[PDB]
Amino acid sequence: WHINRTALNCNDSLHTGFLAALFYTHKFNASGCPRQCGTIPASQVCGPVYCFTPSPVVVGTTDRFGAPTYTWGENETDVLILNNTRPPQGNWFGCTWMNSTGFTKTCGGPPCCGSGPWLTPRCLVDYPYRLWHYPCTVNFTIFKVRMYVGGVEHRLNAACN
Amino acid sequence: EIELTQSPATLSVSPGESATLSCRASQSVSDNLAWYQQKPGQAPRLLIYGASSRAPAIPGRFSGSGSGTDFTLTISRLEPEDLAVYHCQQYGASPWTFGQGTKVEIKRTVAAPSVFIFPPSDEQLKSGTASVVCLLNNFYPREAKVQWKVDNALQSGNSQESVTEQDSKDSTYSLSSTLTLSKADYEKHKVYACEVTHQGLSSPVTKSFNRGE
Amino acid sequence: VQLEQSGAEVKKPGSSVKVSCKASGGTFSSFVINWVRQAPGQGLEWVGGIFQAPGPEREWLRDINPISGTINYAQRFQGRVTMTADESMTTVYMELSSLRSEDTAMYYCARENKFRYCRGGSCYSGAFDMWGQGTMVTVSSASTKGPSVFPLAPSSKSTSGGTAALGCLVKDYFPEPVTVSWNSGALTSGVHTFPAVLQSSGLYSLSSVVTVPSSSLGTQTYICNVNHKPSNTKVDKRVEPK
Ligand SMILES: *[C@@H]1O[C@H](CO)[C@@H](O[C@@H]2O[C@H](CO)[C@@H](O[C@@H]3O[C@H](CO[C@H]4O[C@H](CO[C@H]5O[C@H](CO)[C@@H](O)[C@H](O)[C@@H]5O)[C@@H](O)[C@H](O[C@H]5O[C@H](CO)[C@@H](O)[C@H](O)[C@@H]5O)[C@@H]4O)[C@@H](O)[C@H](O[C@H]4O[C@H](CO)[C@@H](O)[C@H](O)[C@@H]4O)[C@@H]3O)[C@H](O)[C@H]2NC(C)=O)[C@H](O)[C@H]1NC(C)=O
Ligand SMILES: *[C@@H]1O[C@H](CO)[C@@H](O[C@@H]2O[C@H](CO)[C@@H](O)[C@H](O[C@@H]3O[C@H](CO[C@H]4O[C@H](CO)[C@@H](O)[C@H](O)[C@@H]4O)[C@@H](O)[C@H](O)[C@@H]3O)[C@H]2NC(C)=O)[C@H](O)[C@H]1NC(C)=O
Ligand SMILES: *[C@@H]1O[C@H](CO)[C@@H](O[C@@H]2O[C@H](CO)[C@@H](O[C@@H]3O[C@H](CO[C@H]4O[C@H](CO)[C@@H](O)[C@H](O)[C@@H]4O)[C@@H](O)[C@H](O)[C@@H]3O)[C@H](O)[C@H]2NC(C)=O)[C@H](O)[C@H]1NC(C)=O
Ligand SMILES: *[C@@H]1O[C@H](CO)[C@@H](O[C@@H]2O[C@H](CO)[C@@H](O)[C@H](O)[C@H]2NC(C)=O)[C@H](O)[C@H]1NC(C)=O
Ligand SMILES: *[C@@H]1O[C@H](CO)[C@@H](O)[C@H](O)[C@H]1NC(C)=O
Repeated sequence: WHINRTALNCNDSLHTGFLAALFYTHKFNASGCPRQCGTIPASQVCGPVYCFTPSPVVVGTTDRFGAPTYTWGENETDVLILNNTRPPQGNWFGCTWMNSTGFTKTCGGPPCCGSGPWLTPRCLVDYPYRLWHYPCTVNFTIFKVRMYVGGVEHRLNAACN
Repeated sequence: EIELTQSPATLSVSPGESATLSCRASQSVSDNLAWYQQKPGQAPRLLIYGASSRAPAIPGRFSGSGSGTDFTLTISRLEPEDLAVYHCQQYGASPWTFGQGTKVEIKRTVAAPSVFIFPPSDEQLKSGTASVVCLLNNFYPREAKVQWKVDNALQSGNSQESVTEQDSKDSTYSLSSTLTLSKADYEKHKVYACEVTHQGLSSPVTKSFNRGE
Repeated sequence: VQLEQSGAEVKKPGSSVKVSCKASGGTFSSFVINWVRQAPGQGLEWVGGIFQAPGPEREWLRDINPISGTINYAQRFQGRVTMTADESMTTVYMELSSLRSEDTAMYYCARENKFRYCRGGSCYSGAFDMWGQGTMVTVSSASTKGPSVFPLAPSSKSTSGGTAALGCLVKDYFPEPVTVSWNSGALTSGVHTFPAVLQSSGLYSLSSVVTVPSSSLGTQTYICNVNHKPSNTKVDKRVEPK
């Protein structure tokens, strides 16, 4: 793992400030507030990419055949192969990331209805960039939860409303 | 710090023609260069950032080009609304620095001024001072020379002048020159004349009056 | 959405001034609010910039974060300019001390987004993309004084063909601005209200002229309406032929 494996193709044309919230932890005020997981081109990605086996895991850039690349996703051939963090057993896998112009993208998700990190309509997996991708969950409460998929025990934090 | 030289200082462009502005940096600033448009009596407005990237809502006739040290702003089909001072700014190295600005005025046909002279008012004379106003109206181009003569003595250092911004429909300029004398001096003398030199005049024009006539 | 600055200020040499820049339609959060000044005829001059941090830095990206210090000042102003922001991040102030006559200038605030775009491990600015309307700061030893208004009477020496010139001389006031209208705004066409000139006395002087048909002299009434709000002086001068 290396800083350079973060895709950094970011573009805040409208001056919304979302790109600043990549570098700083920005909490929101009240006013401001499926699909399968394949392989996405790094050019459409801004900031770190998280996947959820319930448990959160980061996906770094690689080339098309999976060898790690360290060029911030600037290379046309740079991709994030989401499915290579899919654990071989268990039916739970979702991912989330920011596209280049600050829109949260999701590939579900929970087996069902929910999408990406979301576990219930009420609850999503907590991870270091939740408030960036899902700013409107800023005053979700954090619960220690435990889930079993494919027999394996996952201990994680869930943010719930 | 990084020095930004803008050239030329003034541009006169006919409507529909192109304007090419130059901005040259001492050290290299690597495409971290911006252009601003400052129309008369207004705040600067951003036209171009990153040397060639164009601010939103900016018409397509504005194009920046270059990198390193030599940058250009091109205004392709000039509209009369484009009358403004254009400023370049580098943000490649603190402190941020600006050029001295290039004034773009609208070229038009030459026009000689209408020259008017105004004696001091009696109201002002009783206050102790005499101001004599010479008015040059609606001329082009902006360069003009006013000279004051009192009984054929050349006055120097006791007048001030003001030129209007170029007129938005006329593309013309006007100029006011005020000669200031004491009341006593004013009344010691008879002939007050302003002599106007301008490219639209075959030879200097003199407008004059004789005090108290 | 828009930057609104505080009103014009007039200050004696050696004094201080504090100018505000207020956000309408939102917050300065995550922007650098810069101050740029412009002496009456001259080019633009960066004074400095203050960054409005949205929150605590995420320090795993420290090495590519483009922000170098929350507060930066041009070297010329270090020791006598202070930039602050309220805790709401809707207002940024610039306080300039030890004022000198060369500090006379229009002062602009301008928003800068240092996170306009990123590529390849660095982020780039969008330049100064939104500007306030400007706050004029006048530094002078002169004292406030309303103008004297004198007529510029039309005559044979102020006619050409069928058109005559007349005007008002607005003399010896401090500070700027004055407004002049003619006939309460009913005539605007053909009016030239010249830029004020600063006299060696420290007081300003200005003329306002208008051209009118010669056949109107002594039939049409001409009044120049002069308003000098800083001295609470309003004058209506009838201007009539010699
Ligand atoms: C943008 O991204 C591209 C990647 O898409 C990147 O290009 C790479 O650049 C690096 C650095 O220049 C190259 O690294 C060299 O690799 C040499 C070996 O190359 C052979 O092996 C590659 C890996 O093969 C494995 O994986 C494939 C895929 O699964 C598999 O098929 C193989 O069987 C094997 O398991 C292979 O990709 C590569 O293929 C290219 O070249 C062949 C033959 O020319 C051609 O037929 C292909 O079509 C393809 O174009 C090739 O078969 C390696 O020997 C070399 O090492 C030298 O230098 C180091 C350091 O000096 C020394 O330590 C060493 O001793 C040698 O002297 C070096 O590591 C890499 O090959 C490129 N990849 C490609 C696809 O071209 C760009 O650089 C990126 N650009 C930017 C801007 O960053
Ligand atoms: C990042 O992700 C966002 C969110 O998906 C991307 O923005 C979307 O991009 C897709 C592909 O371009 C667009 O389809 C979505 O926007 C548009 O959909 C419009 C429909 O609007 C209606 O109103 C217009 C009024 O003009 C009518 O003319 C239409 O017929 C519609 O009835 C359509 O007009 C547009 O042409 C366009 O297709 C867009 N959604 C949003 C929220 O903007 C974004 O592009 C991604 N960024 C990158 C660079 O990857
Ligand atoms: C992770 O991402 C980082 C940011 O993109 C990468 O840093 C880049 O590394 C490359 C290496 O090729 C640099 O490219 C070269 O930079 C050198 C700089 O040399 C100067 O400094 C040395 C050291 O003091 C000095 O000896 C020299 O005289 C120079 O003054 C240039 O000379 C080359 O022309 C070429 O540009 C990038 O500049 C560098 N960028 C940054 C922002 O650091 C890093 O390589 C990546 N890591 C991995 C593992 O790939
Ligand atoms: C950031 O996003 C904007 C909008 O998506 C991009 O704007 C485009 O810019 C190109 C080149 O200047 C134009 O040809 C397009 O028409 C623009 N799109 C529109 C309709 O706004 C911009 O290129 C992106 N990249 C950067 C670095 O700003
Ligand atoms: C969340 O709760 C906080 C803290 O009391 C409050 O300040 C904030 O405005 C709330 N955020 C929303 C989305 O209302």
